[PDB]
Amino acid sequence: KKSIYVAYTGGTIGMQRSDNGYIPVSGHLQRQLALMPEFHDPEMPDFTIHEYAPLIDSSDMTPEDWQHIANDIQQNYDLYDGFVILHGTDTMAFTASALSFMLENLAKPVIITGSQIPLAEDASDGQTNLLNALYLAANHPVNEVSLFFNNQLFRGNRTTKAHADAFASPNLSVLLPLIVHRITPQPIGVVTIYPGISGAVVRNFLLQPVKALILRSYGQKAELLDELKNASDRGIVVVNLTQSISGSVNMNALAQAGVISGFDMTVEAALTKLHYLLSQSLSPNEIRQLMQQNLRGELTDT
Amino acid sequence: KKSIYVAYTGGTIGMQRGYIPVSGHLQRQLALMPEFHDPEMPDFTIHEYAPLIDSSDMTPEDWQHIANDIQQNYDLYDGFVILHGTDTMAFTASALSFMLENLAKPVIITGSQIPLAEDASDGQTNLLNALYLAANHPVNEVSLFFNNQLFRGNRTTKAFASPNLSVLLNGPLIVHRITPQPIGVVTIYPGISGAVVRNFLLQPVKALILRSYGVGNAPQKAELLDELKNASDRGIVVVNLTQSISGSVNMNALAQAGVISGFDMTVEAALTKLHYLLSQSLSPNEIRQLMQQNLRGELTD
Ligand SMILES: [Ca+2]
Ligand SMILES: [Ca+2]
Repeated sequence: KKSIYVAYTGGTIGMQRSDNGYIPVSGHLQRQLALMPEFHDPEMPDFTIHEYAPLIDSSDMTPEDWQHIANDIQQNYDLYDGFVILHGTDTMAFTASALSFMLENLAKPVIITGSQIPLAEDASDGQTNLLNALYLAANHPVNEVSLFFNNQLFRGNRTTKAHADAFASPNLSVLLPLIVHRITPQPIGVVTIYPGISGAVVRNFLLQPVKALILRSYGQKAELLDELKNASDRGIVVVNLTQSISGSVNMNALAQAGVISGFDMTVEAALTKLHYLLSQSLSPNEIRQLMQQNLRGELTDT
Repeated sequence: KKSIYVAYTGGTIGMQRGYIPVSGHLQRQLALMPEFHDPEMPDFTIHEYAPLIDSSDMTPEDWQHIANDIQQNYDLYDGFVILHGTDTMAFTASALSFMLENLAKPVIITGSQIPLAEDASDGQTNLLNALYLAANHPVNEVSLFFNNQLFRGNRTTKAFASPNLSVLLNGPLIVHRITPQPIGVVTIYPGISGAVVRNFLLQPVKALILRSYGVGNAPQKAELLDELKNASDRGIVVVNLTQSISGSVNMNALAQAGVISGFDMTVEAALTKLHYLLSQSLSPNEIRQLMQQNLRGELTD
């Protein structure tokens, strides 16, 4: 019989309504699930919940949090058949992409999910999200980092926020020895190019401490290309995402200024992948070459 | 019979195969295509810009050139179709919406990936529909026509969608100026440093569009809020667009750092609207108030 580890890392799913808003209550999630027979059906896997203290606030969390989640998966990896990571919904897709890069040789399912409402409340998708995540982690395993929301299973490093209040992978079809790499915060600019953006503005985006820049550009101004080439000549890694809802960069003026294509990668995959590559002992050229390679299913280059 | 002005400002639709511009090519081809002369279709006049504008190398001065050309012809035609390169069409469509106050004739922006000549071109269909709609199914607004749909110009986002409005299908025209403006458009991500956000806000930045998490969430991260508050203290307008494909900002630590909501505006609408309001000699507070008002159909309050 399958057994699933559930990491309650943070998010509203396990919290309680007060008048001053949602508040954390130690062990509340498991006490509420003990009252919910759907979770104890003989078709369902066994599962255990561990709670992080303090809970990670997903709107104010760092790459050190990604590391702590990955270390927790690694510690439990051999004891369970699969892993569900409960998380705040607003940066869930960043956590999912980061974990995809950090967990090399992953051969068990890892499903990130959460809910905006405490899971006992009428309007909460908490119960349905956790039930499906548990069931999918046990029985229909894709040995990857996946994300479960709005009733679908997405590939983790292909999901992007898709409504304000909330997930899509616009560039991939929905799905339905463990090595952990180190990751640390990195100074990365993610900027949107628009008509007439000035040299002075772009120059400022490239000041220290920036080590890399993600450009979201259109589906050749001398002063823009000059600043980008100068940045690449001092080792700044510049990645172009043809920032539209869906589709790919096909790179060339940008190429000649040292910009590399991010192909159809989401902002979440590019940002987490640069954190991953900059945190290893790689040179700018090695990072440029690896950013363009499909490392974990995040990008299509034929 | 309605008369439609067609400004071929640029884009592949009027070129030859790769793709080279050929003076008069579009008009010679359209005179040969009988569907353009059916009795349901308007009369039309083509003006080819010389030189053509490259849509990937445009500035707000190009927006103003197109607005001036509409203004110059306004009283001579019943409607306007603007042919444009597809990659910044939605920026031009939004910018014109703010510049053309009390517009009482249709303006439809369109274009195509492939020359209108070629068998596999949506050129023909895009221009047939634009001409027919400009004449016959007039909304007096700046609209954009692509992928067989008519969008509100300041609600379309990149190959076009208006994710926050359904597809469409007192004065004379008063024309306002838009000039280039130093605007930062940046995406917050987990752990983004104070030092990187400080850089986005250095002189000469006059306004910042913040693309942040969910229904307006940005970290309670002190170092981010400090930089955003310092920008508000200097009269830098910071506008929060809540990162998802679709839906609205609902504001609050960001409000306390002086950030205002951009509600459900597209990045194109917010960026062109800041260009517009910074060009009109208004104070930071008047720009914060007008950013949040629905001026031209761009936002749901
Ligand atoms: Ca002209
Ligand atoms: Ca005033």
